[PDB]
Amino acid sequence: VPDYHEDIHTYLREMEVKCKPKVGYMKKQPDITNSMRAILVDWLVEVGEEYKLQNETLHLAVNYIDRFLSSMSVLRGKLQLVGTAAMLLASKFEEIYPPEVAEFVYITDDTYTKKQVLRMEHLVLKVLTFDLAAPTVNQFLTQYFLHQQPANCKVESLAMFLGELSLIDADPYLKYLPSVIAGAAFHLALYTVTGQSWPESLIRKTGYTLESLKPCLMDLHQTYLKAPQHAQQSIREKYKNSKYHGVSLLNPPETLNL
Amino acid sequence: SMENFQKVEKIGEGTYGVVYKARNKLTGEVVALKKIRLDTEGVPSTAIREISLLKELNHPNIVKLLDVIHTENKLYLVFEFLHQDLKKFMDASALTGIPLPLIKSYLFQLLQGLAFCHSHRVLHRDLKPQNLLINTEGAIKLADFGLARAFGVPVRTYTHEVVTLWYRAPEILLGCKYYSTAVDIWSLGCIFAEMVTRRALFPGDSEIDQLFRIFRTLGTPDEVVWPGVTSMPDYKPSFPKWARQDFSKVVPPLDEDGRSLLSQMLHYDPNKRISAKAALAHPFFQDVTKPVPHLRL
Ligand SMILES: NC(=O)c1ccc(-c2ccc(-c3cc(NCc4cccnc4)n4ncc(Br)c4n3)cc2)cc1
Ligand SMILES: [Mg+2]
Repeated sequence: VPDYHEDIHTYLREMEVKCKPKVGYMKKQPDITNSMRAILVDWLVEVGEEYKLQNETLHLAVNYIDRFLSSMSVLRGKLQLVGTAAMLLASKFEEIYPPEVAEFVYITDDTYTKKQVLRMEHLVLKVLTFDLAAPTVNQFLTQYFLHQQPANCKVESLAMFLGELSLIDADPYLKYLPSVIAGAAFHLALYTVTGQSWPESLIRKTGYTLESLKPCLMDLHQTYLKAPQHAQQSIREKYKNSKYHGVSLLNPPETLNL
Repeated sequence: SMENFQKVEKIGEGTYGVVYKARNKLTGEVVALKKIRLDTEGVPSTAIREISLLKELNHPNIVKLLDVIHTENKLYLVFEFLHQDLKKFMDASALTGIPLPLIKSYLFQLLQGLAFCHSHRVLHRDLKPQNLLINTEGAIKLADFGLARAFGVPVRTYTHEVVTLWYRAPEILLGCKYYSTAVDIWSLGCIFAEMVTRRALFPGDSEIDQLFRIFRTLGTPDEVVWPGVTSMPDYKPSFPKWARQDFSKVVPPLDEDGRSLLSQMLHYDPNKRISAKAALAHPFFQDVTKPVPHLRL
């Protein structure tokens, strides 16, 4: 819809600041850690794969979790309950056919009741004040993909893969905005596959250069290189599939040359 | 929490829940209360979509969400109150008709509200006279975002069922993988014609009936008028090939500028179909004012 592409981009850039979680919230959580969050997000990747959910839905749920935990202290035994209600809310927002409540109870391995999941749904809504239409890494990526000459499916899937990996690790990715991470991921994918760089037209569109993307791009390069050794492996397994052109099997570059 | 509100009467039922006229006891403000019972499956996706999207969309031609009251048992949405809906207004205007300055004004305002929706990545997907609300001061507003959704750029495949049959775009009927902002324009085009004639432009009772009615008015589309049409999932080579009728006969009272705008709103190809934003600058609107409705509401 070329009549609104600029208006939408501008609006998403405004909303992503307003929807940004608190950067240092984990320091303030007495019972949970970055490592425990990493386990939850990886589990949500599996649930998404199990029920054939959109990648958008997964990105939305993670945003809801991070915003919830920005103000609400949660014990380790209740973290999975927050995650389940968040994923249920994201499914209701984003999916044509969301899985029913019973199905979300089943995948918790009977840890929680139907009543508990429903009560948590209601609480997450109160805490987020029903503000669920948040911009994601995904929403920026698909706009950035339109600037390919020409369109490359390996580039697209590898950018989606890298953006997904950023969801796992609160340190350091909580400090970067969705549009910046999408920038880092798009350049890194485009460089790995074709040798090309962050294009001139996206500089005009976004205001971002390689210079401004450098810090996020430096972290994301390191996450990419160290991906086979990471404790959490569901994203790598997911992106082995031909649906995503087996992009996780590609070799990361050794240097970026910035 | 509901203590300061006094219900007056039931207004009706939309996509989900029930709408009541009410009065704020303290401020005096007349409101509309949308009651949802959670007697199940949690909060419905329709309520989740309407609330989140409307909290973003502050505009004079979009019905204002004032508050959300969230009890253990019930969920109440507090809306601004409007006096009448466009359908009931068109029925009451049967004898006198609707004055052309009022039709022009209403269309201009509706295109403003729609342009705002689309600029904020929101598709309404249920535009029809019932969902268009009017006050005594001459305002018209988009209402019921229960079937609305937040879209991405470019679009994915979304729900197929969408839009009440009479106002449903041909790309939905022919089962295109992707639809976008153009579906809302199609619906408004239908409503534009309906404001002039005071009867629905394409009143079909099935999907195939709806298409054939559209074809008899605009001509059966080919690859020349709409590239890719013959390859669409629900296109049939056996479709009768009707000629496009003179556009001055579709809506006879309409002037040259009116007819020009309507044709662009009812263009077969979604890409060629005029945007709400671009339609605001159409010569039809050169002499637009904002008159009050000619009838007590
Ligand atoms: N055929 C259908 O599916 C159908 C039928 C009726 C309706 C319907 C639902 C609600 C309303 C309505 C009507 C009014 N106002 C018109 C009105 C006022 C007083 C008495 N009667 C109508 N408001 N005002 C705020 C709000 Br939120 C609101 N909502 C109008 C029509 C929708 C779909
Ligand atoms: Mg801690």
